Amino acid sequence: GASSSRNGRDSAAQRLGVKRYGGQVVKAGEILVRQRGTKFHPGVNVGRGGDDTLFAKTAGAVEFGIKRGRKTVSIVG
Amino acid sequence: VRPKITLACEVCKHRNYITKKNRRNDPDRLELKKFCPNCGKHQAHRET
Amino acid sequence: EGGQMPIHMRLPKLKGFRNRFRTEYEIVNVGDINRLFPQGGAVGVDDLVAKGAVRKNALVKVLGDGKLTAKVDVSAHKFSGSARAKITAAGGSATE
Amino acid sequence: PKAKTHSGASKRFRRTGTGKIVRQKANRRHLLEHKPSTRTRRLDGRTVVAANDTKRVTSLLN
RNA sequence: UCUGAUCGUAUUGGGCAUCUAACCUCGAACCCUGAAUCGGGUUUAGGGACAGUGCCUGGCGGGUAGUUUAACUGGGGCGGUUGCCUCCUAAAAUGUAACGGAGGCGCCCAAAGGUUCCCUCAACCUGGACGGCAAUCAGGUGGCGAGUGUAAAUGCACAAGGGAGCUUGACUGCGAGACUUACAAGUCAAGCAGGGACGAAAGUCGGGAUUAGUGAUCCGGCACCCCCGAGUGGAAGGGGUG
RNA sequence: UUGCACUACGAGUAAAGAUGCUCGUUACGCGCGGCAGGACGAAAAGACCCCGGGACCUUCACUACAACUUGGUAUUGAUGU
RNA sequence: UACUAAAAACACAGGUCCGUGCGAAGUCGCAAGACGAUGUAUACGGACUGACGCCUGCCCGGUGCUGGAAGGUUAAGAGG
RNA sequence: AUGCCGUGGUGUAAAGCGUGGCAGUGAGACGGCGGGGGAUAAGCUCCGUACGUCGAAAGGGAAACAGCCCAGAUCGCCGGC
RNA sequence: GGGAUGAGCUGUGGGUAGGGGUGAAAGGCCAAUCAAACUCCGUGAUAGCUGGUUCUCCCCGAAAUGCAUUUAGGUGCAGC
RNA sequence: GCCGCAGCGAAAGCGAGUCUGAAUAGGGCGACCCACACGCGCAUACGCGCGUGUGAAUAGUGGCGUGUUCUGGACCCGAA
RNA sequence: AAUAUAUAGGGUGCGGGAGGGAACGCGGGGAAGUGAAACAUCUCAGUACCCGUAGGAGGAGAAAACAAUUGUGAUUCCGCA
Ligand SMILES: *C(=O)[C@H](CCSC)NC=O
Ligand SMILES: [Mg+2]
Ligand SMILES: [Mg+2]
Ligand SMILES: [Mg+2]
Ligand SMILES: [Mg+2]
Ligand SMILES: [Mg+2]
Ligand SMILES: [Mg+2]
Ligand SMILES: [Mg+2]
Ligand SMILES: [Mg+2]
Ligand SMILES: [Mg+2]
Ligand SMILES: [Mg+2]
Ligand SMILES: [Mg+2]
Ligand SMILES: [Mg+2]
Ligand SMILES: [Mg+2]
Ligand SMILES: [Mg+2]
Ligand SMILES: [Mg+2]
Ligand SMILES: [Mg+2]
Ligand SMILES: [Mg+2]
Ligand SMILES: [Mg+2]
Ligand SMILES: [Mg+2]
Ligand SMILES: [Mg+2]
Ligand SMILES: [Mg+2]
Ligand SMILES: [Mg+2]
Ligand SMILES: [Mg+2]
Ligand SMILES: [Mg+2]
Ligand SMILES: [Mg+2]
Ligand SMILES: [Mg+2]
Ligand SMILES: [Mg+2]
Ligand SMILES: [Mg+2]
Ligand SMILES: [Mg+2]
Ligand SMILES: [Mg+2]
Ligand SMILES: [Mg+2]
Ligand SMILES: [Mg+2]
Ligand SMILES: [Mg+2]
Ligand SMILES: [Mg+2]
Ligand SMILES: [Mg+2]
Ligand SMILES: [Mg+2]
Ligand SMILES: [Mg+2]
Ligand SMILES: [Mg+2]
Ligand SMILES: [Mg+2]
Ligand SMILES: [Mg+2]
Ligand SMILES: [Mg+2]
Ligand SMILES: [Mg+2]
Ligand SMILES: [Mg+2]
Ligand SMILES: [Mg+2]
Ligand SMILES: [Mg+2]
Ligand SMILES: [Mg+2]
Ligand SMILES: [Mg+2]
Ligand SMILES: [Mg+2]
Ligand SMILES: [Mg+2]
Ligand SMILES: [Mg+2]
Ligand SMILES: [Mg+2]
Ligand SMILES: [Mg+2]
Ligand SMILES: [Mg+2]
Ligand SMILES: [Mg+2]
Ligand SMILES: [Mg+2]
Ligand SMILES: [Mg+2]
Ligand SMILES: [Mg+2]
Ligand SMILES: [Mg+2]
Ligand SMILES: [Mg+2]
Ligand SMILES: [Mg+2]
Ligand SMILES: [Mg+2]
Ligand SMILES: [Mg+2]
Ligand SMILES: [Mg+2]
Ligand SMILES: [Mg+2]
Ligand SMILES: [Mg+2]
Ligand SMILES: [Mg+2]
Ligand SMILES: [Mg+2]
Ligand SMILES: [Mg+2]
Ligand SMILES: [Mg+2]
Ligand SMILES: [Mg+2]
Ligand SMILES: [Mg+2]
Ligand SMILES: [Mg+2]
Ligand SMILES: [Mg+2]
Ligand SMILES: [Mg+2]
Ligand SMILES: [Mg+2]
Ligand SMILES: [Mg+2]
Ligand SMILES: [Zn+2]
Repeated sequence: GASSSRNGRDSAAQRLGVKRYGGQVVKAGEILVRQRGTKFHPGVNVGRGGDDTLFAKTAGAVEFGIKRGRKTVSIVG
Repeated sequence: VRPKITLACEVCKHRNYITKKNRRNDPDRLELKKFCPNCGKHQAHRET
Repeated sequence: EGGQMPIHMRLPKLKGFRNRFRTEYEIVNVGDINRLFPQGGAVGVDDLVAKGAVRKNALVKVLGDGKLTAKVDVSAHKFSGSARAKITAAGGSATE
Repeated sequence: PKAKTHSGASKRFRRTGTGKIVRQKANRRHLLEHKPSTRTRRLDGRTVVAANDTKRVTSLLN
């Protein structure tokens, strides 16, 4: 048998994606969209983070929107 | 070629920090200002 | 645990030692001198044993939890800092 | 006879005043150069044994 | 009296030679012994501080002894594989298998980190000494087709890409609240204080556009703190922090 | 040897090869001598193959030991050079 | 190979090599003691070929065996 | 399109969650739908599916026929649909 | 059918004992058993492996997946 | 004598607190009753602080029974 | 006796020992299966077995003792720690 296990390996899935959706009350510090890069950008009361994690700075409701093409994540305080 | 060097202070000689330098690019010992918790202020730091 | 490194070998040991010469003290609060001795008077180490507030043949140590209103003259080992205050605030004393 | 306690697990767990079982945290003994100080501080101190381990850990202290 | 040479007395250690008295002889004779190729004793002939044995010590040692010699697997063997990182399979949250389809990692950087200010590329068209398809120059057109230390994905022209000045936050004491998760682990973190760096300020900075560049516990090593110190004072050892 | 018993056959169906299930076809009840196609017949908890254990054998697999062997020291002394 | 294998296998006389100088070497024994042997290198033990005839080539790098000791490395003890 | 997370109405007894005592299980199979391996072969194999059934499910139908369709046996009845 | 004056066959008495004997070598034989005999004892050896585990009714009622594993027919923890 | 009676900390030690820390910063672990009257800084009515109660609900420990677990052969039978 | 002092050995008369027993005691020798989910350190276990040797019991015993600043005052055995 031809030992064609030349490619039999994978990394671990990193559980990315959006974690708190729109119209959802968050606390101060809650991680909203964990992601690679800035697929989503920080808006009002949202910080980016070290590995582009987009947490929360102030409690409130989460709403998504557009700001010159780049789509943003903001929190109404 | 990238050893772990330690950075001691120049007043109290406490070994506060550890980092890596390159040994061929930097044959002489590094000098950096770092915070010294004994002295409570930034002092100089050479290697050992 | 089936073969893997178990819960009592993954984890590090708790830091530090156990002191071989540690002298333990038995505890009475000054808020229990008030409830057990409302008339006040002399409060010895032998009187606290018979009233059930402390064990036999051990060193007592008065601490300062609770209120004190009676006027007691208590003899003990090693009074606390906040218990010399509440005892002399009513007119008593505290001897070693 | 008489139940012997497990000598290993009693050097790694201890009890608080209410009955919680605390422990220390791994990954903080050597190879500490490449670990930043946000990681060696998260591994500092003591935490409570998790809710799923606390049956087997109790039965080894007794 | 010192460097060095030599001489002398005493003491002790190593070689070589001789001696006999420890020890050794399955060399001989005699006696216990009446019947003795055992044994012991006396005498003699040789050996001799060697050998043998005891304690310590290195070598050689399948002669012998106890045991190990991995799992996956379209039956086992042979071959290949085992952890981390990225894509697709994966059915528009997350997750998802096969010896399914592709590739990378066990680093590198004292600036390729922090900050402040400024800049816009590749390709193509026209002109130009050597100069060529393509070095350097000038002008047009060019909205991202170049570039990112390193694989791919998600990003990035507002730049995270190109350039320069000053620097060391590639910090110490911490951390509300979350992601992920059987557990052990892993990830993010506003903000407070000390002490700094850049900036006129606002402010940003707890390494690097982001996700790999790694290893639990146990047992040890070093620097510091001076916590316990087996009667006491020390010390030995142990403890904490890094 | 033996779970039973007033124990047919065909084409099917089913743990994929049916005396026992379905649809049919055939067969009066019970004995005696024969034959050996089936009852996956009887005997041996498969010797092959795999998984776990065991044994014994091998060797430049690991760790030990007997034997052989090195030196120091005791038994071990004297006089020379 | 008592109980599925009698053979081309084992033995054999013959050949060679290695060991042994004599309570030998080898073996059974912790030892004494024994066999070897009431034998002494034309003998005894170990290995491999196997009557006889013609013959038995080349390699000493590898691993053994034998001999040597210049230099390198190396234990206890002495030294402190 | 579905699925997923949040929230406001309405609906539904034997739903959800925290913490203890005691478990078993960790060999799954077929059918519908979406796919990988295989020759778009297998009663083949490996995954997805608030999909079903069997496992652990009798009763009726598919001639017979664990997994397909209808339907979930508390017991009685010589009653109806 | 092979040997049948020979390395013959045989009687009686004696010797060698288990990691040992004995073997003209087959792992043969050592009391109908031998790649390490038999008996007793340690001993009720251990077996992630197979088999078995006895009266009734009432209520509720799964799983055959994930993670790790000298792990894949075992087990810990989660799910139910 | 054991368990309850105060905990925190590596320990010295301090104690309703305590360890880390330069911290009258933050965290870890541990203590800490408003359902009502009244006084009082005084809250719109609603409560922080603080006294008398209206008289808030604490609590352990020793037997015995049951389920599971631990050391023993440990539910029973079986190797080589 | 060899051999002189003498001894080894020989003659004679008195006493004693040998062997056995179910457990217990003291001194000495000393496994393995098993447990470690393998195994070598460790365990099992100073157990089984073995040897010497008792006594009605034996061993131990009259401080080269502990303790920690006051003290206890031979040993053995049971309960705690
Ligand atoms: C192989 O077939 C054979 C088995 C006996 S017949 C089933 N192997 C060895 O004899
Ligand atoms: Mg991935
Ligand atoms: Mg980073
Ligand atoms: Mg440089
Ligand atoms: Mg492992
Ligand atoms: Mg450390
Ligand atoms: Mg650090
Ligand atoms: Mg062997
Ligand atoms: Mg296998
Ligand atoms: Mg195969
Ligand atoms: Mg998805
Ligand atoms: Mg989906
Ligand atoms: Mg590779
Ligand atoms: Mg720069
Ligand atoms: Mg830049
Ligand atoms: Mg660093
Ligand atoms: Mg935190
Ligand atoms: Mg500051
Ligand atoms: Mg300035
Ligand atoms: Mg910050
Ligand atoms: Mg990188
Ligand atoms: Mg270990
Ligand atoms: Mg001392
Ligand atoms: Mg020290
Ligand atoms: Mg610290
Ligand atoms: Mg008939
Ligand atoms: Mg038929
Ligand atoms: Mg039929
Ligand atoms: Mg019938
Ligand atoms: Mg008939
Ligand atoms: Mg017949
Ligand atoms: Mg047949
Ligand atoms: Mg049969
Ligand atoms: Mg079988
Ligand atoms: Mg050899
Ligand atoms: Mg010698
Ligand atoms: Mg010697
Ligand atoms: Mg035969
Ligand atoms: Mg024959
Ligand atoms: Mg010959
Ligand atoms: Mg000899
Ligand atoms: Mg010769
Ligand atoms: Mg030869
Ligand atoms: Mg031959
Ligand atoms: Mg040579
Ligand atoms: Mg399994
Ligand atoms: Mg499975
Ligand atoms: Mg499946
Ligand atoms: Mg199938
Ligand atoms: Mg299906
Ligand atoms: Mg399909
Ligand atoms: Mg199958
Ligand atoms: Mg059902
Ligand atoms: Mg089943
Ligand atoms: Mg049915
Ligand atoms: Mg039916
Ligand atoms: Mg029917
Ligand atoms: Mg009708
Ligand atoms: Mg004949
Ligand atoms: Mg003939
Ligand atoms: Mg004849
Ligand atoms: Mg053979
Ligand atoms: Mg026989
Ligand atoms: Mg054996
Ligand atoms: Mg036993
Ligand atoms: Mg058993
Ligand atoms: Mg039900
Ligand atoms: Mg379970
Ligand atoms: Mg404590
Ligand atoms: Mg606090
Ligand atoms: Mg009972
Ligand atoms: Mg006797
Ligand atoms: Mg053993
Ligand atoms: Mg064994
Ligand atoms: Mg074992
Ligand atoms: Mg086992
Ligand atoms: Mg006595
Ligand atoms: Zn300093």
